[PDB]
Amino acid sequence: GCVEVDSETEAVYGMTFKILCISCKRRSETNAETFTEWTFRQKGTEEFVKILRYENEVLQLEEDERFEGRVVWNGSRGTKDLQDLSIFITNVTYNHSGDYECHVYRLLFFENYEHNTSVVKKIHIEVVDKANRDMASIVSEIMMYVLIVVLTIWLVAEMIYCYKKIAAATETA
Amino acid sequence: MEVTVPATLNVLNGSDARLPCTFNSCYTVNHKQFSLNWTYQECNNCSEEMFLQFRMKIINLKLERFQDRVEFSGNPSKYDVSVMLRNVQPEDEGIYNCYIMNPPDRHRGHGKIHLQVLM
Amino acid sequence: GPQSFVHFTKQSLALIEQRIAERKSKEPKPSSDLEAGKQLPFIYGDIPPGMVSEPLEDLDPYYADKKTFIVLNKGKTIFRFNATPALYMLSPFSPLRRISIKILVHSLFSMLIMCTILTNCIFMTMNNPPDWTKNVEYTFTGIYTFESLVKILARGFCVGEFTFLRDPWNWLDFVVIVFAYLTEFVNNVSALRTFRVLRALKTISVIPGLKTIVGALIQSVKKLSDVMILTVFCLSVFALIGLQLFMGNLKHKCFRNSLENNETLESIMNTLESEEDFRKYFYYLEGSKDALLCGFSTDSGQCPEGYTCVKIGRNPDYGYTSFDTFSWAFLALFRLMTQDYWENLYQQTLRAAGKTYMIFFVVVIFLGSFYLINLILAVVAMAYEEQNQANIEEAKQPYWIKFKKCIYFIVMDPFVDLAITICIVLNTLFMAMEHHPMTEEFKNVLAIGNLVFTGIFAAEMVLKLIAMDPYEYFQVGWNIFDSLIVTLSLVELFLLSVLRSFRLLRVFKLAKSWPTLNMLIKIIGNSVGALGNLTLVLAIIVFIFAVVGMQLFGKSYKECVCKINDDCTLPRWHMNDFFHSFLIVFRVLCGEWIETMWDCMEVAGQAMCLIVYMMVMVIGNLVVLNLFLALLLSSFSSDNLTAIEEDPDANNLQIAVTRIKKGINYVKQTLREFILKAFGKIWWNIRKTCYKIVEHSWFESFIVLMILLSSGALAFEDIYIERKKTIKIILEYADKIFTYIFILEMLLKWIAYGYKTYFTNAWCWLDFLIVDVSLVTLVANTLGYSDLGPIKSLRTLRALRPLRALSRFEGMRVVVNALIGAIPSIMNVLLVCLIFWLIFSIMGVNLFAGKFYECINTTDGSRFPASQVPNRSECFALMNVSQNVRWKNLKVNFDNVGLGYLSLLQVATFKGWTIIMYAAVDSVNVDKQPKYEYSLYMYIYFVVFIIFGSFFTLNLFIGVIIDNFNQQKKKLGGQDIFMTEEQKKYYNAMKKLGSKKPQKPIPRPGNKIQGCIFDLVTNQAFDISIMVLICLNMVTMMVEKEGQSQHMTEVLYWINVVFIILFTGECVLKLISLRHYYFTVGWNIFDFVVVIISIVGMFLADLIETYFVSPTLFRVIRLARIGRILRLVKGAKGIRTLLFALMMSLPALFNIGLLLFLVMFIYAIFGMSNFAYVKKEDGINDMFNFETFGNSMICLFQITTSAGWDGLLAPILNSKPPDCDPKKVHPGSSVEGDCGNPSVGIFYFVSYIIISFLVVVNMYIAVILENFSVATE
Ligand SMILES: CC(C)CCC[C@@H](C)[C@H]1CC[C@H]2[C@@H]3CC=C4C[C@@H](OC(=O)CCC(=O)O)CC[C@]4(C)[C@H]3CC[C@]12C
Ligand SMILES: CC(C)CCC[C@@H](C)[C@H]1CC[C@H]2[C@@H]3CC=C4C[C@@H](OC(=O)CCC(=O)O)CC[C@]4(C)[C@H]3CC[C@]12C
Ligand SMILES: CC(C)CCC[C@@H](C)[C@H]1CC[C@H]2[C@@H]3CC=C4C[C@@H](OC(=O)CCC(=O)O)CC[C@]4(C)[C@H]3CC[C@]12C
Ligand SMILES: COC[C@@H](NC(C)=O)C(=O)NCc1ccccc1
Repeated sequence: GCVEVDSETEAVYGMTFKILCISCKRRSETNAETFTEWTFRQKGTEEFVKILRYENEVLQLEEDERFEGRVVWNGSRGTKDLQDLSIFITNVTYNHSGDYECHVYRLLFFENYEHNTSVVKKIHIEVVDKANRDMASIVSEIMMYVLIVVLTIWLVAEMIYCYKKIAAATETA
Repeated sequence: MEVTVPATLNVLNGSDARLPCTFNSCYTVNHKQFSLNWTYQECNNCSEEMFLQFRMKIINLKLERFQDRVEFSGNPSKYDVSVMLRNVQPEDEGIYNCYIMNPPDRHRGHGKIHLQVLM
Repeated sequence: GPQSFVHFTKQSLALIEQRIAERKSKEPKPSSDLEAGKQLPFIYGDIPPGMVSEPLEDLDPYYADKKTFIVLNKGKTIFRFNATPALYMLSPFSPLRRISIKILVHSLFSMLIMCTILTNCIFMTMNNPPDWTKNVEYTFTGIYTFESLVKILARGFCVGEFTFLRDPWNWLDFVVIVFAYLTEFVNNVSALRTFRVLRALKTISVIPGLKTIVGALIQSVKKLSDVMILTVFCLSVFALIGLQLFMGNLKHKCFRNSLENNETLESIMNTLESEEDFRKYFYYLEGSKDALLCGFSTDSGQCPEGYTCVKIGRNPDYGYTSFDTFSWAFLALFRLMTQDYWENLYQQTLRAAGKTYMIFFVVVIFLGSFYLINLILAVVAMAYEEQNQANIEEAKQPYWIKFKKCIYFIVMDPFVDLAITICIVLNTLFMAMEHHPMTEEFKNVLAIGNLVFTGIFAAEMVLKLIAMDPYEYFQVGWNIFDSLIVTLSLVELFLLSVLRSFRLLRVFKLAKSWPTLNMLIKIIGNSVGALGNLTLVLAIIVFIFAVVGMQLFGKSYKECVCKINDDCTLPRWHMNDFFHSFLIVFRVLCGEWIETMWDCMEVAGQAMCLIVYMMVMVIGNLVVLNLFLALLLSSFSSDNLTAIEEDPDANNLQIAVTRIKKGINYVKQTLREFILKAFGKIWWNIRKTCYKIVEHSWFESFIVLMILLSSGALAFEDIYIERKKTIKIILEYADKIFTYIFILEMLLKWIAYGYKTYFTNAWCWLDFLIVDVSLVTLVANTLGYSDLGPIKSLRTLRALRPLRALSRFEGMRVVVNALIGAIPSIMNVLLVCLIFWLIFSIMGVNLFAGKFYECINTTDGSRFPASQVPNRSECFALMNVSQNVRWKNLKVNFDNVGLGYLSLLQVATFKGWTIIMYAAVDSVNVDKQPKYEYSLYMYIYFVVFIIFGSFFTLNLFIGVIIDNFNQQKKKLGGQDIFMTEEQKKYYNAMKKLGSKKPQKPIPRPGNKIQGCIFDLVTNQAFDISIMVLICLNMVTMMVEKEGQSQHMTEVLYWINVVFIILFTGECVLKLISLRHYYFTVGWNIFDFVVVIISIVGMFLADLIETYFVSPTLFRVIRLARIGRILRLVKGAKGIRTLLFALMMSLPALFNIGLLLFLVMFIYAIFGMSNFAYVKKEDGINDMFNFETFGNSMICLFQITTSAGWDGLLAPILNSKPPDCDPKKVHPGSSVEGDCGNPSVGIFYFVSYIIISFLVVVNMYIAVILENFSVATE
């Protein structure tokens, strides 16, 4: 089902990047009508600015040289009940490093009852020129090789000791 | 629906007469839906006159022929829908009819009482 | 001697009076063989012609002192009357008494009475009888009066011994007569008729043998005192625990956050009355009668947005499902013990409380549901075996001859039998080729083949009749059976489905050459042969219960129908007529008694419904279990007597196969003849070093740790793993390390053992296969082809890694050895059962092929009334107009034989059978809209199947699996097969705890005071007083409930405090009196521990409820009070031995549970791999799914008992739209589609519920019955 995965915080200059904003409902059998507004506070600025709004399957990218022609919808499609609200930068630059906010405005439809709630998700993006390798990946590879080597040396040492003992006894008898 | 009424009721002149109409519907008597339709006819083939109803509250139409002597003596909450009358005259003699409809039940009851005035 | 036959004359009476005078002056035992109701000893020979039915002098010397005479009945049966005049008026020499005695002993009299009872039984089954039946009622009443009057005139009313009133059944007769008179004279009618039902119990009196059968049943139930006491005690303890834990939890509901008109929750609740009113303020799931349950914990159910969880309102299921009071908790725990619809309670409690509370249900489902049931079965088995041993001991104490001869040579040859067997098998396999979606040519070929086969069989009958005349033909049961089958087939040809299906019964002809298909026929024959009386008693009891229920509750069901059905029409199950009353009783016997009992109570009162239902369950289950055990033991013991040799006259099939093999050998020899005529000292040490290493404990323990680590690493691959990228990376690298380690271990084991020794070993083969799969996947991933279809699918086999622990763990190895050794007989009986169920599957296909289709409204899922949309053409014309209409079909139906097999499995396990039954009884025809109970009497098909294929098969199965274990035990040498060598020593040492002699009395102290404190502590009075105090404490625990006032809470707290101080005082007295000898007794140190934990728990609860805040921890800590009442076992010898049996069986159940948990783990991993994205439907919801290890384990534990497996399987049978969406996109994951895999799902669930039955039932029973026979010595 719906899993709220977080976004990455590292885009490489000149390539594409997808900013994740998944917000699932408490109960998946309900009905709703969601729309979202994305805001952006560039690294080096102090005010959050609205960049786009997506409602009723139509994306309205607010005029903005920085994101003009460089963003496309990448979330849930063909419905008014959006649980994935991700956008996609088709050409990263240095004007795309900063704090993003993904406001979700959901309207649940119940039996003789309407609930209008709201969610806000913040994504911090830093743009780099070369994709850094994950520290977890590096450490895990190092530990894997170290453990393999250690186990092999232990086994071979035990082998050699046992062989010397066995051959000694065999020659003694 | 089952309704328990006396076929013939005999009362002395000038005495107070209580008409026994009762029912034993399985469901509870929701006062918001219970329906009553008491009627009187001087004869079986005679026409029937509305004189005491129950839509949401006990309502008495106070027909001229009964004056203000007709009241309610029972309670739906307790499956008694009887009728109480004062000082019966020689003209009240006739036939009395309770019609009941207690939802969510569907069958419609019918309790008929023949009131007779004695010397 | 025959001269003992002399008439009873007045002189004889005077002499007998003189003898009683002699007895009075005197102031032994009657001959058992000479008692009334039995036949004469043959020493008396024949009866003189002028002697039968006359008052003959007493033939017993025991009664020679007493006034008593005898009558003899044409048929050699003796009755013992009384020589006192009847009613102080009628002498034994009077015409009235003479004629009445003649009548009474006459057999026509009894036959007429039995016929009258059987006709009155037919008349009892009429919800509203016609007006004229009063004449027949008076006829029956008068016949009963004539019978009773004849009996009274024959043998007095109550004047001494051997009088009408003396016999208990004469009481019943009198009660019936006076009640029949009183009801008429007075004329609640329901009670009067329910008492009129008692006439059916006279069948037991009139029909021979039923009296002895009922006496045997009563003697059997007399032996269950200890078991019932233990069951009540255990259910009470579990009810107290559940009441402590879940008090009021089922009243939780999701309530509107935003309230208009400045309303409040109390103001709202004071007004609502209807479900429509409630649905506006609480969250209801679509098409549900109860508000959705929520919880305050993190793992409980989650309310939607804009709703909040609040404890208010009523409990679910009309309010009958709760733990709010001890009575309701007791009902819930009894429902759990019987395992009737317990999965609903499981899910509701988990949703309301938290998924961590499945431990309660696990403990209850094993310690109570299974163990107590097996105790009941074992005790009944021991009663029936002891009753059988007693019975056995008592028993021990011109031109025509040419053609006749020719055809006799032609049609009696062995090859004819083999040919006919082949023809029967071909015919059955040919008729198993029918399906709902068949073509016209296929129908034609099926008809042609059926005609050919019936012609062959008819010709064979004609030939086997002309060869040898009918006078010898009809002397064989098989011959007459074939004649009936073939003549019925010809009748079918001249004229249906049923007649066509009756040909299926020819399959039983293989029983001659199939040893384990003759066992089934022997079981079925015994059910109506030796145990005919037991089956008759069962039928009579079921009829009586059906009539009683109908009479008591039919009017209620008809009147208060809107309390149980929204449409105000009779529900599917009711007691308004005899057929539905019988169906309810049969369902209760099958084991479903709560869902119908809820409606019973709703319409007709808790007291009446509970009393009747409990009576029905207890008595019916007692009788059914007695019959089941009698059949099992008779078939699997009495049949073994070596009556005749093994096929002394070789079967025709045996002779034919012998001839065939001889011919094959002859041909082989001739062909061979024809063709021959026509034409290093260091390597040895290395192997020693590897052997020494791989045989070292350190190495074994390291490898076991690695197996456990790799096994556990599979449980982290939920759907949420994308949120744990660090764990993802770590797990990939750990996988690589594990593969390396296991490859190295395999290489070492090679170099050590040798290729031959390694590859002649199944454990080594399994390990090698697992590492081969791992190596293949690793290499493919390294080469980058990590997404080539089958290679991706091969990654799911990583779920088999846990299997490497079987060879490591000795207990699991022992249990799997037992299973492996018992596997051949399992296969035998499985084949027999498949063949038996093929008949039912084919018949069901013929009955219901393609008739379950219906036109539904997809929004509501409600079938359109057959007035509009009577057929599929109109359904399609309606879809072309509307939009939410569909011509749907049941997912498990009888469209072909495989689906029939699945439907029959669901019907036999009683899971999901109701949907199939409803569709079947509604079925009209093919391409016709179903109607309500149009084919009402199709319920008989399922009744007959449930009887035969789900009772007798279960007889055969259990019987054979239990011998295969007894044979294994005997082969090993009388050694336990489920216990390891290290456990055998513990078991032997433990057996001495149940047989130690009493120890010497603890010496009196020295002091005068301490010594006076000694005398008291050592008294039966002291012991009884302590027991009574424990009982009173248990009562005070029971009295508590939910919503009790603060006054009651405080007064209960203080009572419990006083109880605590009293128990501490008695413990301290014991301590000072016994000095240091106090701790030499296990019960003493248990009491000391219980006292300490009681004090500590009291203080801890006080602190937690004051200095802290934690309701869950408070409730859990308050469970220390159960230890005070667990002490009742100390004095109860009856249940102490049963608990000793449990503690003896624990070691083997541990191994079995270990193996079961490993199997569950493997299946859970497979489920997470496969069914994680199936659509939420039926039994798959937001809280019970395969999206996580915990959820999968919860589901698998639920269906280990075969509960709801149909509901879990239903979503997985979706495979194409509009059932599923193949291209669905799941946020936060790359998987696509929410369809299921029908084949993988079917295999998964069937295999699981199969492995389940071979461990939870055949092995758990085997172990518990094994240890019950020890404790009882
Ligand atoms: C009627 C149709 C539906 C049969 C379809 C199944 C058949 C193709 C096969 C499968 C199982 C077979 C049976 C499996 C085992 C046996 C037992 C075999 O005899 C023994 O094993 C005797 C052993 C002994 O005497 O110790 C004779 C053949 C028979 C009946 C086989 C007969 C042919 C069967 C029914
Ligand atoms: C699953 C597929 C891909 C692999 C091939 C099928 C295996 C399941 C088969 C192939 C060879 C079989 C093995 C061949 C030889 C043996 C030794 C055999 O015992 C002996 O021959 C020892 C001497 C004796 O028992 O008297 C026990 C079964 C076993 C392990 C067999 C078990 C089943 C095996 C592993
Ligand atoms: C070995 C067999 C005989 C036992 C298991 C199956 C039987 C119990 C089945 C087979 C054929 C069935 C019958 C086939 C047809 C019908 C018609 C059906 O009624 C209708 O079709 C309705 C007619 C109408 O309302 O117009 C009711 C069930 C009944 C009697 C069935 C009763 C149950 C039977 C005897
Ligand atoms: C007391 O009966 C329990 C009854 N379980 C249910 C829910 O009915 C049972 O016998 N399960 C054992 C079993 C296991 C697997 C397949 C069939 C039966």
